[PDB]
Amino acid sequence: ELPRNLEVFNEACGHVFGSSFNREDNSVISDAAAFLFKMHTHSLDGQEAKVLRASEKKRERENAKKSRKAPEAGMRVGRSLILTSRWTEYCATCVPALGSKMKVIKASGDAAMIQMMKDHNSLLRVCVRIEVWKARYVSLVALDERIQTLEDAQWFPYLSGDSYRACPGLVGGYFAKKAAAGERGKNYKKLNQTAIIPPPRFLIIGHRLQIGDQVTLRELLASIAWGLCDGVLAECWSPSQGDGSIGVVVGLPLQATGSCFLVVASHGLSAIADSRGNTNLLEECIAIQKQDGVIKCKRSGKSLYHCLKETAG
Amino acid sequence: ELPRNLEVFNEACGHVFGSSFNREDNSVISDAAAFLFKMHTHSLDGQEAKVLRASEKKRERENAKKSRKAPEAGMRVGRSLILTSRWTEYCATCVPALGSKMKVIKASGDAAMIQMMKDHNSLLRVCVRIEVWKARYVSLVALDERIQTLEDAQWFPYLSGDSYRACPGLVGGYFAKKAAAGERGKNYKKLNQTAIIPPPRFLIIGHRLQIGDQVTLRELLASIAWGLCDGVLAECWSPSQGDGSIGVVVGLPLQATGSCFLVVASHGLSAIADSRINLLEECIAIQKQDGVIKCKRSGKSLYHCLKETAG
Amino acid sequence: LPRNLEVFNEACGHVFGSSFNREDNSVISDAAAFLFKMHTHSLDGQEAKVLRASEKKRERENAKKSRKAPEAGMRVGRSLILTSRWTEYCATCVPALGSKMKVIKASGDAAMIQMMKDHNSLLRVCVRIEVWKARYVSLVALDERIQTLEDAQWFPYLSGDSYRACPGLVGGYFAKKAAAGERGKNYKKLNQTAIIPPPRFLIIGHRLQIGDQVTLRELLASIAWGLCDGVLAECWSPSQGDGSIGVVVGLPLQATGSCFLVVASHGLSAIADSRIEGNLLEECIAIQKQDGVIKCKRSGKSLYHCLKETAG
Amino acid sequence: ELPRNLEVFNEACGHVFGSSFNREDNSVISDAAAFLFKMHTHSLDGQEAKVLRASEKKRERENAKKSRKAPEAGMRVGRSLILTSRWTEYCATCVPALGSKMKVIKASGDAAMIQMMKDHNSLLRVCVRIEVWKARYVSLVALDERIQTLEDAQWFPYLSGDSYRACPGLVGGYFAKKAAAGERGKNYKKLNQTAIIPPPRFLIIGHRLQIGDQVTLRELLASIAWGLCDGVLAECWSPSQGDGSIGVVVGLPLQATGSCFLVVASHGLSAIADSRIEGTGNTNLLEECIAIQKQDGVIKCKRSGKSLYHCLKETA
DNA sequence: AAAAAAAAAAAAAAAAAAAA
DNA sequence: AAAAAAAAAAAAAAAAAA
Repeated sequence: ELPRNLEVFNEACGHVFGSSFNREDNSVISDAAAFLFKMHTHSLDGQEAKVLRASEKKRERENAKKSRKAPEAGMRVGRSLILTSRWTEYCATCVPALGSKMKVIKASGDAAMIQMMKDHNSLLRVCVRIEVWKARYVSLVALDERIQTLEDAQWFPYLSGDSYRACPGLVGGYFAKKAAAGERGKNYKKLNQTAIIPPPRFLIIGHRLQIGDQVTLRELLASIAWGLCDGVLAECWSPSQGDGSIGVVVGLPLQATGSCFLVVASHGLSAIADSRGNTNLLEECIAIQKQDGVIKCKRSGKSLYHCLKETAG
Repeated sequence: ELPRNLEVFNEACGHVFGSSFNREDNSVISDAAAFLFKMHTHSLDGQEAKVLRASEKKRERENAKKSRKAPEAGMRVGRSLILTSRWTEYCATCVPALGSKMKVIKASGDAAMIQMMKDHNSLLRVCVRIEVWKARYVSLVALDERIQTLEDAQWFPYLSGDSYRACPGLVGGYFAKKAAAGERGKNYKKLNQTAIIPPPRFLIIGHRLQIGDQVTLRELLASIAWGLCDGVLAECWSPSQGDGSIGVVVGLPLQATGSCFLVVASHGLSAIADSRINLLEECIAIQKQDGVIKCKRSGKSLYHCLKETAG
Repeated sequence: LPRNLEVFNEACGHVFGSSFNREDNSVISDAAAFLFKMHTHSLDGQEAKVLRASEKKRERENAKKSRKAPEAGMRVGRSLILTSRWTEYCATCVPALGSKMKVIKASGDAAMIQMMKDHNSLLRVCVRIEVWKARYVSLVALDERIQTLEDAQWFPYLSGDSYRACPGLVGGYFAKKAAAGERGKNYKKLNQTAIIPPPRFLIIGHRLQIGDQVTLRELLASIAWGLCDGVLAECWSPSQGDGSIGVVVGLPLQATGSCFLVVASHGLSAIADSRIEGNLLEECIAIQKQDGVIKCKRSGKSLYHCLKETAG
Repeated sequence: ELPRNLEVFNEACGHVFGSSFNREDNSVISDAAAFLFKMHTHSLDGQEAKVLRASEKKRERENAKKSRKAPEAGMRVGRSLILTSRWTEYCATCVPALGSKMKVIKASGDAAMIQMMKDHNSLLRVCVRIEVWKARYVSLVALDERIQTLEDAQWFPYLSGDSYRACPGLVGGYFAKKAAAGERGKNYKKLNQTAIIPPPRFLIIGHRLQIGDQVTLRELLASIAWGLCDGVLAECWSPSQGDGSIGVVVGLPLQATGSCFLVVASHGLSAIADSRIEGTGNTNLLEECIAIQKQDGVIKCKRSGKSLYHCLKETA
């Protein structure tokens, strides 16, 4: 009925949170996904330490983490999630042992082990996507102090190393900065900061975001952009005739590509980083694909977070 | 009627330095503050050894410090401070034992011990504020060699770990950099290199800095900024009749809003450094007796401005 | 004509019959590419590159070897048709896979040595033609590998054989590696903008010169590429009704270029350019004309964008 | 008679190059030092391969290196250096095995092994210094294409990873770039680009560069600066009364102390990486000074405003 | 505000520790 | 000048690699 990824995510969430997992709230799904991701990187207290090439301080931190008691059952997580007594069984069963690699499992040849590893990787990917989406949603109302210049804002979102490894094409941060600065291999992916990510309640059902869906302005905006993208993207929403909290998606932005403006030095010339302004820099236009067709909407010239705050005024 | 914070420091300084402690000389107050800070941090000779996890060299240094003869009455600390015979009693009775933690003091329930611990903590905060002000004052005429590039200049003042542990919001340095390069949370504080610190002679008596109070140019400049800040801040000081190295404050700069107005390039649009928006035309907001005014930046560091205007 | 061009002309004739037009850039480029593939044993039914090939590479080489070879009359490009003689040529002139000049020299066979030298010259000519075609293509559509000036510095990006044949002109990954290798007498500096006559001029030894009828795109490709400065367009003047034909009025200098930086040291201030001391869009290029060198102000836009705007 | 480092370098060069090692030429000493460095890093053909964490291409390259025959006795290196028949014995004896670490040897406790490891470390450092000096000397007459902007020139000289590991305080390149960009630990060292490196003929003798020494202009300049440094440094040379090709050193430049023209942002203002440049002035830039310590005393010499390489070319 | 908690008597170059 | 060597055929998601 559903692909492997969504099926495994639903199974894991149901097993670990029992009946307390709501399937129609973005925050609850996000909390469940974040908790599950924590459960799969060997980061929770009482899990195997990371000491392969750990510095003395890292050795101490990992030893302290290992010594500390693991989370107990019946524990409240997030706002409306309560662990079930059988979460330990799922953790012991479906969680690969620390250091597990696909090469070793394939050499062993165990079909069950291979399937469990595939499910683990798929759940990692789905939870990383949900966590990036929730990061976008948070940035729509609460600015991050770390981001202070376009040079820093270029690497948003800031996420842990395992998050970068799972989805290098979507997750930025320190690891993405190092990868971009270092040698670029065959597996290098450029940080597609504004990739489309369906909301949590759709990302676990497979219903791809599209026109006609009934969604809130904040959730749609965090899906298609983040806190510091231009406010013109707000045009992609239309309030409904009812309460107005949940509207309808009318159109989605289109990703422009190409058209480099560099001019390499030759015959005694000097390089030009950008050939280009004020009039076009301010107004500008963005291509929004609607049901009727593509429309060029002039950019509002302001941050999305500022636009949302002003509208809330 | 001074707050307990300043009362504790005044009493300690009196007990430790007799009449030699002048409450009107900034250098003397600073020397006494540093002395009290090193005493209450267990760094004076003959004090307990920091050998909880000391390395070989650090273990040897701590053992030598413990073995070394402790300071005696009549010792000269600075230029115009002399220890008294009561300093030994003050250290024995007021300084908490090495490694003492407020958890154990609260668990014991002794009200006197809790009061002593609170007094020690407040005294450390006061002495750290005074030390930060002294670092700002010194850097107005002689810059730290560790400051070579904007990255290094972003972390002034460079004070030891204990100082940062006392007032995280003011002291920069290696520990501030480490905290910056580590985890962040509610308990995390931001280094405010230009947070207003009243001068020592004004700090220990509770007098807040305000327009119209007699101060020196260096005093105000260190009390509102440091050596490498834009020279425009010098406008906050105006000499009196005949100057005489003493003037008056005419304003106090306002702080910058932390709101970020960036708009990152996306979907083909062009990135904007400031949605609201020349470099030498920027203005600072000064709160004067009348109201807020805008003063154009000078473009030169206070250190260089003082060097050039010295003669 | 020099043997370097004579070998290419003879091979092209023997392979393509009379269909090999010698006055069209596209036809010559297609023929050169086909000959380069033939002499690299990259065609169907040719040898297999299995010295150290990995499992998948080994399998693909085996499949290519087993795959049927091209037959006479095959249509290559748009206006080139193979001749039955080509096989014989491919049987004789093409060196066996893995043959090294050391073994040929040790053998002492004069015929084999001459064949190897002819093969090397043919490879050099084919690589030059491929570089010109790459510039021509880049003049309309840009490769995505070039996003920053650092990546643009190594254009064109060609295989290792291309760099080996003509290290002076070809760049790519192998040129990047050689830059980090070491410096010596054999070391040749990359010249991204060397004057290469169009294929219709190269195979006949028609060195580009002022007064030669050439298309604007032809001249731009032969003396520049897509991302160069648009001011180079000053070197071409149209004719009656243009009609994609004009004339060369001048050529840019060979563009040696020296670095005039002065890095800060011992407290002195860094200088980004020694000459400028005492404006970014005011820079000018030197063009040698029939009369003398002239300074032409830069346009500030890449040649690609200039051409795109001119088209529409 | 001489420190440990110079003694071990002389011993190694004498053992490896026999009597063909000319002790009074810069180029010959540089070639010998570079060859010793390559031998001691296990990069000569016929030495252990580096495969601990090697990528497939690196594995192939190292396997090819291992398979190839090692250099034979009498092979010509550089210009006037010929290997002796006993170089293989020295390479096998004095070169620590690939992956050798000082911790393992210290745990073993073998005095001979510890001494050999210390000698290898010292020779690595001396050869790195010689090769850095030679890179400078080459930059005085042959520009580098890699250096197109001040950002790139900030990392000169470029050298291999082991070269950076041996002498982080002088060697730049990719590895210094990575260290600076990444976390800065307790062992981090800034690139002292223009440190004073006595010529290789003195660097192997211990005669520190100082006033009164007879040296060429090119060698002295490469010792106290590199290709793109300011031209005023040429004032540190005084042509002799004879031919004038080879002169004497009068004074050495002093690493400036006091230039802190930064202006950090505060109260909404913006940082200034350098006051003079942002001042939009040229008068100061043409009237700078450099503090040359001479025999009589310190002197302030006005900067010539042109690259050292260009000044050398124009003089010739 | 309450809580929690490394050659300018004392800040470059070379050495022993650590390790394109 | 020589030697040494979703615009029949260019993003998103999956199985390979990590």
